Amino acid sequence: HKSEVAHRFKDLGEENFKALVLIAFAQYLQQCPFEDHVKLVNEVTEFAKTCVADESAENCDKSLHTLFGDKLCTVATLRETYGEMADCCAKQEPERNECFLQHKDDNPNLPRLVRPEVDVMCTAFHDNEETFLKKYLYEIARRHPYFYAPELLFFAKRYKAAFTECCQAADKAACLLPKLDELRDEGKASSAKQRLKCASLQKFGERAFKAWAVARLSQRFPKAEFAEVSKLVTDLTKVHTECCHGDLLECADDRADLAKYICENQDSISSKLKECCEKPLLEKSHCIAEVENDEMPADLPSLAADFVESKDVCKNYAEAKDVFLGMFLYEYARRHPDYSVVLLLRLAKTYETTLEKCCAAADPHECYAKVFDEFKPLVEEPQNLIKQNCELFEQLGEYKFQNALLVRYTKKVPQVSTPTLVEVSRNLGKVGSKCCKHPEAKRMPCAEDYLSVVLNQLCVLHEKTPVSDRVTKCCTESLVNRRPCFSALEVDETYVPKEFNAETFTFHADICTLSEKERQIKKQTALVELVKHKPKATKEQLKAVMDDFAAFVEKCCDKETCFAEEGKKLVAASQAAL
Ligand SMILES: O=C1CCc2ccc(OCCCCN3CCN(c4cccc(Cl)c4Cl)CC3)cc2N1
Ligand SMILES: CCCCCCCCCCCCCC(=O)O
Ligand SMILES: CCCCCCCCCCCCCC(=O)O
Ligand SMILES: CCCCCCCCCCCCCC(=O)O
Repeated sequence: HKSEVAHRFKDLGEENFKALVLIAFAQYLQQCPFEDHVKLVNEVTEFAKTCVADESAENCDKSLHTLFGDKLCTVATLRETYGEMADCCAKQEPERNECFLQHKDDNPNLPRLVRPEVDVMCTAFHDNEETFLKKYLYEIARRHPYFYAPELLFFAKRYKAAFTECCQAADKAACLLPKLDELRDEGKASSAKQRLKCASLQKFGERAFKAWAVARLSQRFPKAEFAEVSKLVTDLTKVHTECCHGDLLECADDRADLAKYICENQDSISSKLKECCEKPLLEKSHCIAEVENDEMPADLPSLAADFVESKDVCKNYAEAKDVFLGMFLYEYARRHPDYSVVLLLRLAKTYETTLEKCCAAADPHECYAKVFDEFKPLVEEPQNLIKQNCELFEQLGEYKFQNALLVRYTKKVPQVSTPTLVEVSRNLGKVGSKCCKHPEAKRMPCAEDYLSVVLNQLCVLHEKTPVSDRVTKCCTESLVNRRPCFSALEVDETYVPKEFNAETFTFHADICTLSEKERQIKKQTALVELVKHKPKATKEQLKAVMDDFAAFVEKCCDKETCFAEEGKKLVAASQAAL
């Protein structure tokens, strides 16, 4: 604790230290060029080495916030590039870093990163691996200034492994592109869950987050006592509360302390934490958050004894309601790791609603005597949706499943723009193929995680340009009722059909020369416009048009004159049967 930067350097190692220092500066000086950040990192790294050689060297006793802030305020172009951020450099350190944190631009006006060609990437990866990888780590950090820097380093090493493996293969793009796409989607999803959880914390209070934490931790750690789960929920709530604040050092120390406690109490938490409590301090907390569920105890009794049958239900509930409800959620969650967290919260709220009415009634024991019967329809509702949607997914393929969702959701809310209907239907289709490859024991948790990012992304684009009231209603609802609200959407019978546009249903020779993905998006776009023009069209009528369209595209591939002549016949023949 004498020299804090030296302790960081020796715990993290030189390689990880430089990467984290690059990420940290890129998240505050988002508008500075890459070569300026490399200059700061090398200067900070050479300074850290003097503290490692002599803890008593000058300025080595200063705190990390003081050293970081002081270094940040030496940037010559600070005031010219960052207007009122330079005014932070006139405040004491307790208030200076707070001032710096208030100017982290969430969505800066930076151009979209372009994925270069595969050959130019592998060539650059070979010619200068260090600057190639670090430039892109810089480009991502400056675009996600609130993304937890060690997790950004965790993905960065996955990018390095992808280039190392696939730049030596016979077909580079054969395995590099699928890995890069998988990394892109996974990174954008992780960055979405983090920002979404932080927004939910402030909008629905700390109590709603603790309930979620009790459910999740009991599924992961079913063998731990309730007191151990409740203690972890309190610490996890403090970790997520301060990590949402944005301070990197305070967030990292909280996560390190929790992982340090969990690894010292493995015998009272889980038996699955063995492999990752041996990992270095940089990776411990990250892995524990992704550890698989431990096995639940063998013969666990029914919940009716403590929560329905025996007396003192209202008495034990009235003494401390959230504790009693927390025990119910703990006992229910750890017996059902196959449930989604939100489903467990629906049952807790249902049990809560019952006690608040029953404990004030004439005969309370008679009142809640069958509270478990109310849980059956709530449990069976998502279980039937998974079976129904993936018996349909098994009848079709992924692309044909997306077309079914596309027709179904366009009918329900025709007011949503076509690009949003296309994008969400394709993503919701990816949830089908991603999760129904799993067995029944882990289908609902899979769907919950993937639906929550698609449904929030749906309203992230919808909140900016609101069109449909029924979509905003489902996203103003709590995260527990969000998915059932969207499932409860009915076909809009008050929607007048869209005016026919000839240029919309016009097709040129570009579709045959476009890529497979670009051809699908173009075909799926016209399918939305077909449903918006004729919502009352039936399944067999739409299939006839889709079959004729596929035959129209295949027959026309002369090619230019076919799309115009055969296209005029397709449009007219469809207008006679719709
Ligand atoms: O040289 C390369 C190779 C890799 C690559 C892929 C896509 C690409 O262009 C797409 C446009 C920007 C997409 N980014 C991808 C990374 N992504 C993200 C967000 C949070 C965490 C994490 Cl870990 C991540 Cl990855 C943000 C959005 C360019 C490149 N450039
Ligand atoms: C140990 C106390 C943990 C927190 C108390 C659990 C209460 C569960 C009630 C469930 C209803 C609220 C769910 C929500 O708002 O998201
Ligand atoms: C993924 C939620 C936790 C993110 C904060 C990192 C804390 C890591 C140690 C706590 C592990 C909690 C396990 C869990 O996610 O249920
Ligand atoms: C007015 C009707 C004009 C023709 C409408 C074109 C509809 C195109 C839908 C394409 C979806 C199926 C694609 C395929 O079968 O591969």
